[PDB]
Amino acid sequence: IVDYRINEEEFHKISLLDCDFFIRKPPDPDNDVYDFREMYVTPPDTDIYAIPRVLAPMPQKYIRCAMSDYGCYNVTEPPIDAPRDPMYKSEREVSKVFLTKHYRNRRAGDPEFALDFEEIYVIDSKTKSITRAKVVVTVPGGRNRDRKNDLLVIRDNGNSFKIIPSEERDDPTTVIEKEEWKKSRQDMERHLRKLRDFSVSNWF
Amino acid sequence: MLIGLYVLTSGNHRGICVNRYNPCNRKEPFFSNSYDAIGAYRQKRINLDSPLWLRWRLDQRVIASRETPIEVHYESLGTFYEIYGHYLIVRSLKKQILFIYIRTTVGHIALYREIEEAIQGFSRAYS
Amino acid sequence: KSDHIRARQEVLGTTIIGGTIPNPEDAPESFRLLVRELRSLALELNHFLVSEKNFQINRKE
Amino acid sequence: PHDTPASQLELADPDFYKIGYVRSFRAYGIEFREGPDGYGVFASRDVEPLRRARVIMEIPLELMLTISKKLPWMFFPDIIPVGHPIFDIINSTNPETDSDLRLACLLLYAFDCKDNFWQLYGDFLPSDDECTSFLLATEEDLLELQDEKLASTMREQQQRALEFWEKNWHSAVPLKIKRLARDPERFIWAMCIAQSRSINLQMRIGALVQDANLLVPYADMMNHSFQPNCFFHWRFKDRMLEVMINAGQRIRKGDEMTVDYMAGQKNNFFMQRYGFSSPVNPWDVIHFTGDAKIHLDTFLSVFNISGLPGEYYHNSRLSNDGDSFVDGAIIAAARTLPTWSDGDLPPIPSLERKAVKELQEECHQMLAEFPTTSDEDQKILDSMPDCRRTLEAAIKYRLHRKLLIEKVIQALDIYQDRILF
Amino acid sequence: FQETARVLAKAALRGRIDWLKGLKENVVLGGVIPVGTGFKG
Amino acid sequence: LADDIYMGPRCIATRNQDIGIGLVNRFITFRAQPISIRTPFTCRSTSWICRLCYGRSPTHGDLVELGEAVGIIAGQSIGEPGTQAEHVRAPSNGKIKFNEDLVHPTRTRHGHPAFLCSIDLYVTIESEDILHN
Amino acid sequence: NLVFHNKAINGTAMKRLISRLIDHFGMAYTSHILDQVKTLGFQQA
Amino acid sequence: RIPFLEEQVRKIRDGGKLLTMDIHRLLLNEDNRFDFVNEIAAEAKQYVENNRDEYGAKKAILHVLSNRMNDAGVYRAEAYMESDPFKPGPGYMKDEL
RNA sequence: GUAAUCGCA
DNA sequence: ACAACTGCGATTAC
DNA sequence: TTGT
Repeated sequence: IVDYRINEEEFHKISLLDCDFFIRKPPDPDNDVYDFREMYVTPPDTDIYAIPRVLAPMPQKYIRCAMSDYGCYNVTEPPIDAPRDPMYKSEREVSKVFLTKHYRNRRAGDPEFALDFEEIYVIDSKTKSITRAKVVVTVPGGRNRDRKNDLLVIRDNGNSFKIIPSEERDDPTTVIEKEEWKKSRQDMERHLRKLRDFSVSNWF
Repeated sequence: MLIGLYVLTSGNHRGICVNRYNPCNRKEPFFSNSYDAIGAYRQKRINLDSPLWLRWRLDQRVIASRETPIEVHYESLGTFYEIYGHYLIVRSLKKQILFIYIRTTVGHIALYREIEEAIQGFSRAYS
Repeated sequence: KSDHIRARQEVLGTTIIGGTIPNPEDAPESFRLLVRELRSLALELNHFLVSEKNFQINRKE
Repeated sequence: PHDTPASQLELADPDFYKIGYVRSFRAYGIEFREGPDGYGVFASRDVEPLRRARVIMEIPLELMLTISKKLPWMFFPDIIPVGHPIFDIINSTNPETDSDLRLACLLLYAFDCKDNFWQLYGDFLPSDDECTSFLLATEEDLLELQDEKLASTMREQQQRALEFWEKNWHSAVPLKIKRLARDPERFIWAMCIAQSRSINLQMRIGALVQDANLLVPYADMMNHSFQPNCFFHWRFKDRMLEVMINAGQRIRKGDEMTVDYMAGQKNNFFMQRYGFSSPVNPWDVIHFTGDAKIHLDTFLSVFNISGLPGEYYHNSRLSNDGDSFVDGAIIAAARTLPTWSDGDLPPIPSLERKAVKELQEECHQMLAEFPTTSDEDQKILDSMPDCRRTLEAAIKYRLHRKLLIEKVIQALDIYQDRILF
Repeated sequence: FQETARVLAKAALRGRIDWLKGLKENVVLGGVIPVGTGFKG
Repeated sequence: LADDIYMGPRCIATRNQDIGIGLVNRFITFRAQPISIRTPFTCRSTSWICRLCYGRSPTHGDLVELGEAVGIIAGQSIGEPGTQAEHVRAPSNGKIKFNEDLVHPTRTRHGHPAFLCSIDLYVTIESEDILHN
Repeated sequence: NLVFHNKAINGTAMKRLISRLIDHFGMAYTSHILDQVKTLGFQQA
Repeated sequence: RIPFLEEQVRKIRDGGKLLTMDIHRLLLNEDNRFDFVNEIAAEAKQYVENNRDEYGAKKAILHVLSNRMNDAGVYRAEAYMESDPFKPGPGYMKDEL
């Protein structure tokens, strides 16, 4: 606990499921400049500030980043105790926030604008920690690869980051069918294992 | 009627039943309106259990599990595609929900449309 | 519809003419039978309704 | 194009109706038209005299802010979560005298509370400049009021508001409270909205029947009248507030739907709570210390007033048109004028003439007491087309009181004339 | 309902008076039952 | 309800209020202490009851209106419905390996010999590819 | 405002949905909703 | 506005569900339904006593309900009575399955 | 009008 | 001493 | 009969 109440007007307020993250914002025309020198984490809608867990080397200079949100929608069924009581309740339930630095700190309105997928900072509400993501560049070109053709694939609950070309992508139907087929194969093998003839058998 | 409703809302073959080989080595129909999908089903273009994509107008009323996106595609220009289990939510750099597409069958949309149209016809006939 | 002879007789006339059917106030033939039976068994039974206005007892036969 | 009170104004924004509509608010037969004074409700259909009331508005409970009157503070539109210090602020108030403070705090929290109808409805609420309440008034307006009692009461209410803001909204208060009313002007405006648009009705939800103070949207856009066309009824089954036209009354297209606030109060209470004044108020009281007494029966006869002292109306059926001098002003006069009734003794013309001349002298004295005249007030009013709403309300109150005194004089003169027939 | 003759003889010897505040009492008498529409309020 | 429920200064529900599923959920969430409710037991008469003592009507979902006969209804609602050693199995084919010194010999009720177990033991089903415990 | 269901509907789910519809829209709308549901069910069966 | 809701509203109006909707609307404004039933019965009795020959194919109770609905701002046919314009001829009656 | 006997759901 | 499902329909026998 |  810092024990002093900061002025949240000069900070970036990022809301999470169980936490609120504050990052100092330098004066800028477009609110996309972040200062990672001063940062605080608070309980949900609480004015008791604290120091977050810095688990990775944080940038010590002003950088222009793009915020994103990661989570799952919780569509519940609230009890109906009134005539016009709502039939459903939908919540975004953000879990991880991704900060993607702009290439060369360029503005969004510039003629050449690209996102630097090599410097990703994630924020976790469960662990109350901010760390730097580990990406696996696989696009040919090394460090001279053009940033106008890049695709960042995020899987495994925000733990796997890969940079692949834009043309080499899979449609949503493909990945959905892949995961469904994998789960179905695993469950079918689990079900058929208990049969006394599973040993002398063949999956066709 | 219970049997009919169960056949409507049962679902589709999802895993090994729908495909013989893993799609790793390698759904299709896209309908803007529910009326188009129902007309295609009446014209026998798509089967009852055949999967399809239906565009929704920013409602997010589909009940589903609390599961993170299985895969997220983020391009340089700022638009990131979030692929979920049963729906696709395209967004832009401004954190604006551009498009939402639900992955379902003609049975669920038929049940939803018939209930909604019953309510709306009651409300209209009242006046 | 079951037992009230007078009311039933009047029901056909009121339906053919079209007038409203009044509510019967007399006891049905089943109750009257009971009274007769019980009084054959030397037991009395009287309705004896009392008016709340003037506190008078009126027997219904 | 027939000239109607609705035609002179302009139609309101479509959005104003729409936000309510998507939330189940329903309006039948009425139109919302905006104007220089503010929003108002007008008819759009010809309604013949009906056997029973007709519902023009159906307002759900989920769009309203309601606080119970008695000590257990029950928020049936429960937007305040448990443990929030806004409830600690609300509860730390006297139950009987101060009720606008709790409504103001609830309105501020509703403005803060997300996915709330009041967040969108506040844009259509009158701003600090558009508001006509005397809480948002300068000392110049209170001095122009020319009434020491009313100015003192309004200054005391403003002081109470400032003291409450300074006590509850201190520096050590949490940020969730501080963001509600960062400046005291916001809290004063919230109190103004609460006082000027409060409804006191008895409501039944489930099995509990209680009386409460509610802030109901789309029902505060109806103007005030002493001969109302509608009233606020409550429906417990659908849990909605319904505005119903009075039965047996004929409403034509273009008429303005009106409801009555504080039936039986003087212009002082109206000017205090809603910042409004009416020249035809039938409940105005003029303190006359003259020993003279007019005859009440002959007065009501010559002015064709019929009914008990608790219900006075002009019998226009006996009136046969003609006399339109009769209105709420003469009714309030007959109520306030000193009167004598002794069985069936007939009045004496000489005694009544002496009485009316003494009353006219006292009225001329009271009129000379104010350092202004009706013509000067009217000229000052027309000289300033655009000005502070509070100053306009003050000069209108002065003009209304002066016109009431003048009409009392004229009514006494007409009585003196017509008594000798 | 079970022992008609016994309760009848007992009420006859006592001289009991029954006020028709029940349903079957008005049913036997053939009158309006004080339930629902028969309840005057 | 017959008494107010208080969680600190705030009152969750006052007297003469009809409990609902939302109120019950709030009570079980806030871990409410014994709650005073109205019931046909606490009524002041045996020939008749009142709306508050009975509560919500089963038909529509509001207070019972005056003139309703709840006695007959209860009788019918009670009469009409009046008409109406786990065995562990081998997960796969294989050999069983366990320490016999911990188990005590005994005779089963089926006349078969067996090992009595009284302490947590781990047995391994040794199969072609996997081990099960 | 109604939810969209992507799961199998059974007797208990139908009873829950009918109870919720009776609570929200009332019995009047629920009657027509149930008639339309019966028609669609018979058609699909 | 849904595009393909003409026949549904037509069938709702023709069948008589309007009567059920009006009954629900009139019961949503009454504490005790039994007193409402008694009031409707008394009003229908007065209507019958006023004009006997008027009724016989038109129901007085439906007439009372239609008058109460029309006095509330909702247009309803008198006694909810409608005739089939597509009738073939006299003596021909529709068969409602 | 009462019994006996069977059936019905 | 007392009571032990609700009604309906058919026949023959008095 | 079965139990009251």
